[PDB]
Amino acid sequence: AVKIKLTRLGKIRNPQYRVAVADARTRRDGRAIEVIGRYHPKEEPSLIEINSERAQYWLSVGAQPTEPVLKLLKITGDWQKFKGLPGAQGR
Amino acid sequence: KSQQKRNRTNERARLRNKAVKSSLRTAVRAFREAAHAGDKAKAAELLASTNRKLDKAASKGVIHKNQAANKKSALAQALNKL
Amino acid sequence: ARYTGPVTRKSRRLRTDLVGGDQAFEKRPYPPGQHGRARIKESEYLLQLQEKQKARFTYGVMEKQFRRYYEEAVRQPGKTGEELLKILESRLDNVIYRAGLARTRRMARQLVSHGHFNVNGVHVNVPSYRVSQYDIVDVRDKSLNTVPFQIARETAGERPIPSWLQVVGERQRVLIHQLPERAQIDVPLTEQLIVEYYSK
Amino acid sequence: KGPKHTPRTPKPRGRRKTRIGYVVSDKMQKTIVVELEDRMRHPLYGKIIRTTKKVKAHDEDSVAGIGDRVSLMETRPLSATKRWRLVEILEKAK
RNA sequence: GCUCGUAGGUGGUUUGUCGCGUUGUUCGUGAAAUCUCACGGCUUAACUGUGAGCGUGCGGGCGAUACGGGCAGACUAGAGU
RNA sequence: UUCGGAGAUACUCGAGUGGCGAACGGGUGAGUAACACGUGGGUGAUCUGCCCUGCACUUCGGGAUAAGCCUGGGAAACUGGGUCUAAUACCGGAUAGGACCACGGGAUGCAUGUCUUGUGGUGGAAAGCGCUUUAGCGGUGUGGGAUGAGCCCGCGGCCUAUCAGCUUGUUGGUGGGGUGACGGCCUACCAAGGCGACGACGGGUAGCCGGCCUGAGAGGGUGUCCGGCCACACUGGGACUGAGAUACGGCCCAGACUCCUACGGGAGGCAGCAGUGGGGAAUAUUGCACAAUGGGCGCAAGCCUGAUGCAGCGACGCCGCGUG
Ligand SMILES: [Mg+2]
Ligand SMILES: [Mg+2]
Ligand SMILES: [Mg+2]
Ligand SMILES: [Mg+2]
Ligand SMILES: [Mg+2]
Ligand SMILES: [Mg+2]
Ligand SMILES: [Mg+2]
Ligand SMILES: [Mg+2]
Ligand SMILES: [Mg+2]
Ligand SMILES: [Mg+2]
Ligand SMILES: [Mg+2]
Ligand SMILES: [Mg+2]
Ligand SMILES: [Mg+2]
Ligand SMILES: [Mg+2]
Ligand SMILES: [Mg+2]
Ligand SMILES: [Mg+2]
Ligand SMILES: [Mg+2]
Ligand SMILES: [Mg+2]
Ligand SMILES: [Mg+2]
Ligand SMILES: [Mg+2]
Ligand SMILES: [Mg+2]
Ligand SMILES: [Mg+2]
Ligand SMILES: [Mg+2]
Ligand SMILES: [Mg+2]
Ligand SMILES: [Mg+2]
Ligand SMILES: [Mg+2]
Ligand SMILES: [Mg+2]
Ligand SMILES: [Mg+2]
Ligand SMILES: [Mg+2]
Ligand SMILES: [Mg+2]
Ligand SMILES: [Mg+2]
Ligand SMILES: [Mg+2]
Ligand SMILES: [Mg+2]
Ligand SMILES: [Mg+2]
Ligand SMILES: [Mg+2]
Ligand SMILES: [Mg+2]
Ligand SMILES: [Mg+2]
Ligand SMILES: [Mg+2]
Ligand SMILES: [Mg+2]
Ligand SMILES: [Mg+2]
Ligand SMILES: [Mg+2]
Repeated sequence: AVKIKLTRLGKIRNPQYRVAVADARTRRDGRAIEVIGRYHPKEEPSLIEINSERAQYWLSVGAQPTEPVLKLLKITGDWQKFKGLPGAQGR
Repeated sequence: KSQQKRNRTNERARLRNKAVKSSLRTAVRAFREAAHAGDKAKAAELLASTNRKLDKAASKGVIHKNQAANKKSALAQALNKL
Repeated sequence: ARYTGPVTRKSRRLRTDLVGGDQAFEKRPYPPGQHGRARIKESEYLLQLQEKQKARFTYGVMEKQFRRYYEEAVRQPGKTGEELLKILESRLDNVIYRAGLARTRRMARQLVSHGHFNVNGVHVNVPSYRVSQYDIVDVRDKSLNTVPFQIARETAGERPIPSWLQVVGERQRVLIHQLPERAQIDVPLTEQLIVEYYSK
Repeated sequence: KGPKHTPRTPKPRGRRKTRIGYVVSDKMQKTIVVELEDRMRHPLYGKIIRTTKKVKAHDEDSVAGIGDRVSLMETRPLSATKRWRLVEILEKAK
């Protein structure tokens, strides 16, 4: 199917991540259909921004996020907005 | 290796598909003989039976829906031209 | 690496004194070697070579690193010589020397190497560290009251303090108002010959 | 509670390539051969070079002679080598 | 060695039109990384992240007609009789 | 209860049937001068499992066999028979429009036409399992998305004329066949064309690109790490299963090679990671972990992952710092 995943594009010990919409039959650092965010697990808690309307578009059209990406969507409130749940912001 | 299971299931599937396709081929040749005779009487239901068999094969997944439709159209037009 | 050799020989070859201080002069002429008294041919390559030598041994920079500093300077907008001087001047050990905390350049380098300073509360021990505009430089609070650092606590009057950095009271701290302009700050050399050397 | 089939999404139909050229051959049973010329700057020297092509076009009703500047529209592979269809014979030969 | 001539290349003055060349603008595309400029983070740097460039191009729409070209004419200075 | 054996009812589970996966990921660059690649288009000529979403339905039956048990053959690799039992395995029906044929309407155009509708005549599925009680998983037909893929075309990027004539399914048409799809893709017949000095046909070399090196630039050289596409998997050919196959760790045949054999017959494929011999001027450890990300199956916990994340070794390179 279509996944929203994390691609490691940092250096040897600083795992920077981009939140990419990619087909499942693709290598981890392959050509993404669309990058819609980034995730840095090294800042004060961490650094997280999602587009929040392209994310909604992909979730509505049928992309299935992986489990860390689901965690980020729950943090940012986009997943709650998409499904129809009370807390639309939880950072 | 444990692809031996796939090896066996592939053989079973091959046998089933071969049987089905052979049955459709015999139905089609029978209809072709009927149309070549041109009596227009028995062909009128041999067409129905053959088209039903083609649809059944397509639903079983031995052939593709487009192939079934192609053959059905060809046979129906062959009947109409006689 | 580092040179770690007689500085007077290196000044005598280039016909210019680069050290000053207690060992300011060797009290003798400039035959830098056995044949040092010869009146020798003066090529055009020699002037550029020795000017770049003066630039390197004023700061104790190595050829490979100076080369990179050259691409930075020529690649920077503006001019070239003043940018090269600004880059070579913003080095943290040079800042330590110019802020009147050092007898020479080598010992300022050693004080920076042995980690006697913090910039934004960050322990640094690389001499080639580049200071910036609005940088504060603070001595490690657990490193003061040491003899070679407190000998410069009272001798802060003779050598002038340039007009881009600033020192403060007994807590010896440095503030950088803006990046320097070495062309108007103490050039013992012409920067227009390094550029010509790096074109052949 | 689109309670039946959802219609479509709107789309713009793609445009095929239309070109104008001179008929070269016709003795080919419902096929016409048209010569197309184009000019394009030289990659290095900058001069404008003129080159000619030869496409093969379709005539369900074969009426086109030598000369006969014609208009063509490229289509699906109607044959092994035919990809063009005759549109209209404008300014028929003298 | 010299000439004639095939394809090709190039072409006098002037009117109108087309807008192929040419040129203006806008939309799409020109993946990411690499490269350049500015920051941001590893004690500095190499390295790394972000933003803008670049991506010379190609396709679609809408303008211009000086020059080249096409199409329809005119002229006698070149060419010929 | 034997006092060393019993009892599928029972969590749990070796072997087995069934589903899904195994076509991704990983390697190499031999072949290939080609729509292989790059860039821009077309597909009214096409397909697309799982995922999203709208609308419908989930209805009756039936016969077997794997496994088990008893046997036969064989040196093995394997294999024959008789009984015996299921399923979301298989088969046959009922109803179900995006199947088909014929006749019509309404929209649009880019010639085939396309889209949407009406009538008549033919047809085409499904599968149940679980539940500490709103555990939960499912199944089939279709309209529409997203995704991936196929096919066609314009333009672009080597050397060679001491290679000048190439072509007969060849070029085109008609009727059939075939395909998911147009098409000489195939066939019967008919016509006599098609390509070529703007280099056909032939020979040499070569994976292509984003890029890398150099250069003031234009250019020149190059395609190694990384990323995209292509090709291949001992050599050559072929198909099957499937949504999807160059089918690296699948099948069949032929060939070379290595091995087993009771001589009748069998087995294998590091251009996966690590490693060995050889060649060479020259290039590494039979390392650790699924902790993170991606991937497959499962309701999930989970299980698998030499992808990957790191470590070891080599100044092999760039950068930085010391020997005051
Ligand atoms: Mg299985
Ligand atoms: Mg038979
Ligand atoms: Mg047909
Ligand atoms: Mg070094
Ligand atoms: Mg035809
Ligand atoms: Mg001429
Ligand atoms: Mg002429
Ligand atoms: Mg002309
Ligand atoms: Mg003119
Ligand atoms: Mg880019
Ligand atoms: Mg910094
Ligand atoms: Mg434009
Ligand atoms: Mg005259
Ligand atoms: Mg088991
Ligand atoms: Mg399942
Ligand atoms: Mg599968
Ligand atoms: Mg593979
Ligand atoms: Mg190759
Ligand atoms: Mg192309
Ligand atoms: Mg049995
Ligand atoms: Mg029915
Ligand atoms: Mg049934
Ligand atoms: Mg023939
Ligand atoms: Mg035909
Ligand atoms: Mg090769
Ligand atoms: Mg040059
Ligand atoms: Mg091969
Ligand atoms: Mg081998
Ligand atoms: Mg083979
Ligand atoms: Mg499948
Ligand atoms: Mg199949
Ligand atoms: Mg094969
Ligand atoms: Mg192999
Ligand atoms: Mg293998
Ligand atoms: Mg396999
Ligand atoms: Mg290996
Ligand atoms: Mg050797
Ligand atoms: Mg050797
Ligand atoms: Mg893991
Ligand atoms: Mg995982
Ligand atoms: Mg060495």
